[PDB]
Amino acid sequence: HMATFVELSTKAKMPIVGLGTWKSPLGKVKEAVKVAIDAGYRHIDCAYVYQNEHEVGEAIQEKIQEKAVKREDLFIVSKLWPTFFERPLVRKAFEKTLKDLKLSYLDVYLIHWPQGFKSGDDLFPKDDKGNAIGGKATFLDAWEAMEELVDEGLVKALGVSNFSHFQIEKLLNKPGLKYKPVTNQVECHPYLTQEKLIQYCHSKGITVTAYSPLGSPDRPWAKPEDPSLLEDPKIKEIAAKHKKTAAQVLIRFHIQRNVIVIPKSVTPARIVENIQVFDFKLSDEEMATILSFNRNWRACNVLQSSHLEDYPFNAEY
Ligand SMILES: NC(=O)c1ccc[n+]([C@@H]2O[C@H](COP(=O)([O-])OP(=O)(O)OC[C@H]3O[C@@H](n4cnc5c(N)ncnc54)[C@H](OP(=O)(O)O)[C@@H]3O)[C@@H](O)[C@H]2O)c1
Ligand SMILES: COc1ccc2c(C(=S)N(C)CC(=O)O)cccc2c1C(F)(F)F
Repeated sequence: HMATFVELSTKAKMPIVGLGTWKSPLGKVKEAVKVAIDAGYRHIDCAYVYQNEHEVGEAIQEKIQEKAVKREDLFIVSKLWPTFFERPLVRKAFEKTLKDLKLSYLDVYLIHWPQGFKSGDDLFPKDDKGNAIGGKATFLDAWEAMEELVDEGLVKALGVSNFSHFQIEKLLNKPGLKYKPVTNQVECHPYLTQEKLIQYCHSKGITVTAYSPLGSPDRPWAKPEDPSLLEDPKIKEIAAKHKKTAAQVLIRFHIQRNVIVIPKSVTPARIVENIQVFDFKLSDEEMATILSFNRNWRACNVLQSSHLEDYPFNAEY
């Protein structure tokens, strides 16, 4: 199935469902991407910190070599991790991502998190204790380096992730800004419906990409008492009606809000199921019901970074 597009401010077309790759093992992610491309996926969400981009790259190159897909029809997103915000490190980190992915360009390159981390060998540099150690460079510094990539044709568009509206304002207000973000990739699902942030982003011509749309049940820190979207009986009730799965309803929820969504799986049958979401529709009542489930609950609150200056989640939205 071909996912529907969401038009970006650049007029590029971003497929509304993509494949997530956080936690996808080296040993499984290459097959996951191959299965996804065969099943009609064109958008793949990647990151340097996921430490699996080289296997994603192998999958894409092989599919292009087998004439299963053309590069112009793929939509590949990656992200700049916050230990690489210093000018020279932006370029080096990008170059490693691009080399690993075996691509000539990225469709979108995101600021992964706004709050900067100390540069050095460690991906997760620690206080003592282990709250995050902050960095010298800020996301505004990083953005300027990222703009170079767009000028040089290495990236078609920039975006942000885990930004509050205040942080988007800071960016949009930056003197000498060359490129505006095309998306804000944030956690979004029926327990964190992001009404105000989505309103704000859309009002600025910025799309929203919903991460952890199934509640990230495989996040390492899940506790059995934590909210569970996939086992929510009211979600299951609405799925059963449609003869669909819970997952499919959780994905379709975003589509109907014109929000891009990136469910992760390495299980072939689930990869295929998760893009089977364009032949049913949730009713207005069903959408209103699911919207009403908001709990302000984050699977990814990253509280160890909450003392850093640009920690995003102290703002209302
Ligand atoms: N920008 C950011 O800061 C950030 C943060 C978090 C996530 N993300 C992105 O968003 C993607 C999605 O979020 P996520 O990985 O946190 O979690 P998710 O997509 O909400 O949930 C993934 C989990 O759901 C399972 N699953 C997938 N399809 C299913 C189905 N149809 N039925 C039952 N279980 C199913 C997967 O199992 P199997 O894989 O075993 O099948 C995996 O355990 C990430 O992979 C990443 O690309 C970005
Ligand atoms: C900005 O801080 C982050 C950001 C991401 C993480 C992750 C990752 S890689 N994810 C939540 C996935 C992602 O950011 O895409 C895992 C553990 C701690 C993190 C932390 C932190 F260590 F603080 F808790």
